Amino acid sequence: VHLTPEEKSAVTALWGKVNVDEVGGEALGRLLVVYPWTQRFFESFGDLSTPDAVMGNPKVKAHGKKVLGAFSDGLAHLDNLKGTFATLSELHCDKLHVDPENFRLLGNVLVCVLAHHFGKEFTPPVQAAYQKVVAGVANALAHKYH
Amino acid sequence: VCGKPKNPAN
Amino acid sequence: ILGGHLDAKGSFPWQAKMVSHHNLTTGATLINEQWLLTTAKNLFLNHSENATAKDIAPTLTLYVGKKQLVEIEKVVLHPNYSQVDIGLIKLKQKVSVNERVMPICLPSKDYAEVGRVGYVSGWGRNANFKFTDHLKYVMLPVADQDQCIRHYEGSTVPEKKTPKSPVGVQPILNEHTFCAGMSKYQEDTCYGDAGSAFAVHDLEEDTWYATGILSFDKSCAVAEYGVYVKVTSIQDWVQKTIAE
Amino acid sequence: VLSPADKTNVKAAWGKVGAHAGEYGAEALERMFLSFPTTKTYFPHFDLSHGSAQVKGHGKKVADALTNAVAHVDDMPNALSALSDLHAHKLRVDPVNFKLLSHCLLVTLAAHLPAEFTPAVHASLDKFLASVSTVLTSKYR
Amino acid sequence: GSNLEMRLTRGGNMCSGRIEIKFQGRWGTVCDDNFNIDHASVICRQLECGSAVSFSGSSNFGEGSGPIWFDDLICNGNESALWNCKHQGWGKHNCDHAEDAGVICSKGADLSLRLVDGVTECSGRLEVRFQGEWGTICDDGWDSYDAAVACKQLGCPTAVTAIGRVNASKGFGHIWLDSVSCQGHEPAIWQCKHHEWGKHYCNHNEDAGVTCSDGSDLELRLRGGGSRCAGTVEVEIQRLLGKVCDRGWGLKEADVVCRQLGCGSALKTSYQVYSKIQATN
Ligand code: HEM
Ligand code: HEM
Ligand SMILES: *[C@@H]1O[C@H](CO)[C@@H](O)[C@H](O)[C@H]1NC(C)=O
Ligand SMILES: *[C@@H]1O[C@H](CO)[C@@H](O)[C@H](O)[C@H]1NC(C)=O
Ligand SMILES: *[C@@H]1O[C@H](CO)[C@@H](O)[C@H](O)[C@H]1NC(C)=O
Ligand SMILES: *[C@@H]1O[C@H](CO)[C@@H](O)[C@H](O)[C@H]1NC(C)=O
Ligand SMILES: [Ca+2]
Ligand SMILES: [Ca+2]
Repeated sequence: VHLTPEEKSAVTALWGKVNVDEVGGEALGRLLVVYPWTQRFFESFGDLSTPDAVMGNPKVKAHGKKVLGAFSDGLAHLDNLKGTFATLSELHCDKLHVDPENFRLLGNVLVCVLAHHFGKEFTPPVQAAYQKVVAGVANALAHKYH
Repeated sequence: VCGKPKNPAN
Repeated sequence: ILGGHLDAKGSFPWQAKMVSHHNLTTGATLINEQWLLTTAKNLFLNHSENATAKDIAPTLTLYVGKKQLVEIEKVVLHPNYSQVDIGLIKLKQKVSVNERVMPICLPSKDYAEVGRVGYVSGWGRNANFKFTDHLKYVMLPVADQDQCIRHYEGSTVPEKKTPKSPVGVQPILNEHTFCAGMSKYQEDTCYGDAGSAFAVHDLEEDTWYATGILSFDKSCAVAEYGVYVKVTSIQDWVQKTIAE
Repeated sequence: VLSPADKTNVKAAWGKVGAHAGEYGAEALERMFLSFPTTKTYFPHFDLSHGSAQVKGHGKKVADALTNAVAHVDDMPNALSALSDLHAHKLRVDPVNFKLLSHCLLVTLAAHLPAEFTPAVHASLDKFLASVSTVLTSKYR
Repeated sequence: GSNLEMRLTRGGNMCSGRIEIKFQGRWGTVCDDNFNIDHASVICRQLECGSAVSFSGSSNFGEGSGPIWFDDLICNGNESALWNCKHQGWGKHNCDHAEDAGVICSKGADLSLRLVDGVTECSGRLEVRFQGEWGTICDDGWDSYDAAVACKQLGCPTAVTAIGRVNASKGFGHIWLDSVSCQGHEPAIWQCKHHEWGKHYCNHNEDAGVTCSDGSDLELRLRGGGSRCAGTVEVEIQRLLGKVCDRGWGLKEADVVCRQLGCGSALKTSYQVYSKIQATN
């Protein structure tokens, strides 16, 4: 969707400081922990039952990394959203048939992990902007379902 | 008829 | 349905999505070439108990298959509607049977015992409490009837009955109902999932029977057992009705 | 489904919130009008501006309701019955909104109380607000 | 009587559990309807298990199975056996197995009270030994009457009794008693009213503690306000220095401290900067 310059500016400036080797994996393993039925898709990793196993298992953060990157690529060019996730959308929707609502849940746990790290400096307007972002992402990723 | 979906779940 | 199992193939061709007058999406299942079961409850949304069939029939909108709109002639209510929660919808014409659209067989045998597992489809809400954009489905085991009774109310013996229901409203629990347990991953069935059939696939003779229809769809996250009204118990009633 | 573990966790975490429960309740409300303007259509006559006293007090109310619920949590729906009927019937609030406010309340509480939000708690907190928002919604028809 | 057997089941020992009666070779249970301490006293005597200590519903030992043998029992508590109390007859009940009564007897319960990490042997975090294991108690509803009973049992002065944990660590393991509400005349804490054993919502941050004092070791002073009548409120309890938190601190509390200290009335709780003495935990 269209976005006014100071949201995108606060977004990118904030996104610079985001640690790219941890945050994504923490959002992913947190989605796994809070809504354990997604473990169904990832259980090739190992024991996902307790939160400590999840937090330790190197393949959880290994996957999260690729997902966090893919989202960085989304946030980079937000005007052409359809094309960037078109292939990921084929992977998830046609072969896996992940229900697209857990995408937004993940985007929310992401913003949550963001807020967890960034405390008071992650403000309601900047959050509302990232919500807009993870929305546009969830939509573009879900576009081939209709 | 019973029991014949063109593509069942399995 | 809040959790997963996206319906990729359309393995459940008898599932119809009927929307009431105020845009409330609800389940109904196609029980034969001219008829579909549903619940009295589902039928009664946005209408008074005073309302009769002639009043209710034009209000509803019904959808089969993908968008496929089948029209609807009359409506008939179970004589025990307030106890046995079941309607019947008769479709104005026949539906073309094919891979995605086809009625389900009513079971002769009774698979109500614990240890069996079943498959419930649904158009209901999910964990964002949004009406789902695409039909989904879930597998559920069947649950000990006594554990379920003691769960929703307090009693067994009817004088000790009190409203113990985790939600506001009390479900109907009698000898014409059975309870299905919670999922393996704690998935369950929510608003909009009433009227969908609890369909058990019989592997030896390879047929999918509708053993029950979902009555109480309020349980969602909070209430450990969904509860269905056995279809077998309305067996001899539905046949009588089909003749008219 | 709120196991003993969850319940304990939710109590221990919501205690450490204490008297700040009110202002978070209000901060959360602010976010929804800023994040999801459609919820504003339920509050026509309210002053929606930043830190509005009206907002601050309504937030103190929702906060105190929640504290009441968690004080005796093993039967919540009796305690919350009058709010069940208040939001369900009179106000006719569309059930997505409770899940909205639930999530705003979790982000806000997260932001302000970093040390206690280990995943187990984020879990049982989301379950707790689920169970409540249901009980308020569950008399819908 | 040769075909009548009694046992307690699932209470970790032979003196605690759901009531099971063997009759004509089948075990069955007893309903908790009108069940009371006199029934348990009969049972604990019959099993030579000592005095009755606790009764509870099915929640603690789980649901039984089979026939319910007895319901609405009326014992006076002096009968030599439970099946000699007046009853409506074998197998007459309105109960389900979720209403199966259970008991805990004193020889199967094993109770002891101790203080841990106290300033004295009669202050500290309160721990109860139950069936051989020690655990702490949560502070929910813990009041001065409970502390007074504990202090009396330890033989310490009971003129002043504080709640809370001074130098006491957080407990671990079981929380045995919750929401204790005693009247103060009971000779021991486990005969006051409490919820069912081991069912709790407390965490070890909410562990109850006590300090029992005769009042001679309680000092109050103001420090750092330039005089003895202005400053931070410092307290000395059992030779431990600490400070009063301002949460709930109003003009009434300050006026009480100044009046008790002969400093007149509280005018105002303010800043006056200073070199104040630091710090406490
Ligand atoms: C909405 C934001 C999402 C993004 C940006 C994303 C991105 C990615 C990426 C980058 C990969 C790795 C592709 C590769 O190796 O080249 C992947 C794989 C995968 N995605 Fe996601 N994903 C998202 C949501 C989800 C969710 C929520 C699920 C399931 C709950 C899911 C299911 C999967 C699975 C199962 C794989 C592994 C496929 C395999 O290795 O066989 N996707 N995704
Ligand atoms: C966790 C779920 C919720 C809780 C605990 C809650 C709590 C409360 C409380 C305590 C009141 C005041 C009751 C009274 O004054 O008698 C109230 C009123 C109200 N609630 Fe909520 N509420 C919830 C969800 C919602 C949501 C999601 C919305 C809309 C987005 C909403 C809209 C309203 C409105 C419009 C009022 C009336 C305000 C007024 O006119 O004073 N409620 N709610
Ligand atoms: C639904 O029920 C309400 C409550 O009586 C009624 O006023 C309304 O007309 C009905 N229909 C719609 C579409 O809301
Ligand atoms: C809700 O129903 C009204 C009245 O029939 C209609 O105008 C509107 O389009 C419906 N909304 C949806 C989302 O179906
Ligand atoms: C409805 O219940 C009543 C009361 O038991 C019974 O007499 C009647 O036959 C029931 N209806 C049908 C169609 O069986
Ligand atoms: C309190 O602090 C330590 C740690 O428990 C303890 O050894 C000490 O005796 C106590 N304080 C005093 C003043 O005795
Ligand atoms: Ca009785
Ligand atoms: Ca007390």
